[PDB]
Amino acid sequence: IEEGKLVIWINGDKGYNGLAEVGKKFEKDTGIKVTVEHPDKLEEKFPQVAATGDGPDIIFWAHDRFGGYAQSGLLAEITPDKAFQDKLYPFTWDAVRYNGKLIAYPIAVEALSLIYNKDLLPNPPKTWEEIPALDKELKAKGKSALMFNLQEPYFTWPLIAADGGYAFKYENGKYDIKDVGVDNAGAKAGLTFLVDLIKNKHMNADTDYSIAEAAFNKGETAMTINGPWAWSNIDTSKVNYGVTVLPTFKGQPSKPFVGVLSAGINAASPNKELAKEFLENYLLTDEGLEAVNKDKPLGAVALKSYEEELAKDPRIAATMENAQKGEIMPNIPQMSAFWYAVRTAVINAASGRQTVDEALKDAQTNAAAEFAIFKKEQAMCLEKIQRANELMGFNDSSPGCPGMWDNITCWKPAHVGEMVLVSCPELFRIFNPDQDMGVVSRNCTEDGWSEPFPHYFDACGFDEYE
Ligand SMILES: OC[C@H]1O[C@H](O[C@H]2[C@H](O)[C@@H](O)[C@@H](O)O[C@@H]2CO)[C@H](O)[C@@H](O)[C@@H]1O
Repeated sequence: IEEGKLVIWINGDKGYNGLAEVGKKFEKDTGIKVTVEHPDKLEEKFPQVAATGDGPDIIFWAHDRFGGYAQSGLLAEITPDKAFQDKLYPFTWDAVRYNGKLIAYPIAVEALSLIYNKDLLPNPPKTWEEIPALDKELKAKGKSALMFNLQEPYFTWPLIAADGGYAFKYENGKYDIKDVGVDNAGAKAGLTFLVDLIKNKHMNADTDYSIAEAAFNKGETAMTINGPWAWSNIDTSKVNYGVTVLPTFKGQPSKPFVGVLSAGINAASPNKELAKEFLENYLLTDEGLEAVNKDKPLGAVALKSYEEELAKDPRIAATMENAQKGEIMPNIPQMSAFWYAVRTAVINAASGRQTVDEALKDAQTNAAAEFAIFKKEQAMCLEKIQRANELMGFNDSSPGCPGMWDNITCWKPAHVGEMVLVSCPELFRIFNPDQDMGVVSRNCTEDGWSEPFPHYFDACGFDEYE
């Protein structure tokens, strides 16, 4: 944003108040102010606003998004000295290395665990297969066995990958974009098992993060699946909780993705030197990380000295046990297509819009082949919005709802009270050869843009011509 000031974005689930405390120490010593914000959907927001030169100076996200940011050139190469590099674990530096260059500072290693209420379930299940019978028993006490976020595929991935699902195949040191493991026997069985839990009313398809959290933290469900950041709210709730290895599926460990929370510096920030100093000399210290960790736990931190200090925490131990059974996320630019593909597949199979076999058949192609469409359409969208904003100027107009790219298609700026129609985008043709007949709308209201009507898959994904 502005010279002589640091703006930082970080997810609203993380220790942002803790990070702001490090910010306050920074400005006390340097005179240079630090504002920490937690925009919704910042990982997508970032490439849009950072592409126009207006991001934060620093963005925090798991490392999987950073190769895409790097490729788009939205990230400054970082310059830590040999002394500093030695203070963090090699494995965490690898997570932020892209085409041979370091593109962010690693902060902490995250993996999902099984979090369970010890009073409801003193001996938690070792197997996913045991869960339906546990739920039946608990429901007779007005309690349920398990609730977790079903809207974000990050949370369902451990079960999909358990019996052999994978994202991109890694062989001979590189990811093969064409070899996507979301549609093999293991992945199918995993997603089928999830869909059966919903069918049998052990879970509801619409369950999201805040719903699952609220249910666990009020003592209503015996288990959830969540990361280290969630432990602080559970502490506040006084639930007697344990954090443990995820259940097995078909005898195999669940295989969560491992993320390294990382901090990248905007390539357009004028304050790259200030950004460096904050990250290297304030945040990545025992004291900086303690401040953040005490707000919302980070997991296993990248800084060796502090990771050693924390290592006996049994909840971190469980985290590390689940991470060892899991796999590091790729950081390749195509991970954005992978996550689109699998989120679509899980939401569709869970809601009955597609069968599991069709959902996954399509996701395998979409993970491999959709990124180029996304990139083309995103770039065309930014151009259309620029043109539209210019014409609003020429017409003495102002946008009721701003022009935006929503990862699927382009919405021109609109007046309050105006509906906008767009053609179904080419993206949906894999589902529907007649997607070119489809139309999707949004309404520009006093409360901003409405959600798409119909929902995108309903509008665009079912072949409407037999
Ligand atoms: O569900 C897809 C989503 O998964 C990961 O995001 C995680 C993030 O890594 C965690 O730190 C925590 O914030 O929860 C997120 C899931 O809601 C990937 O990092 C992300 O790029 C992907 O879209």
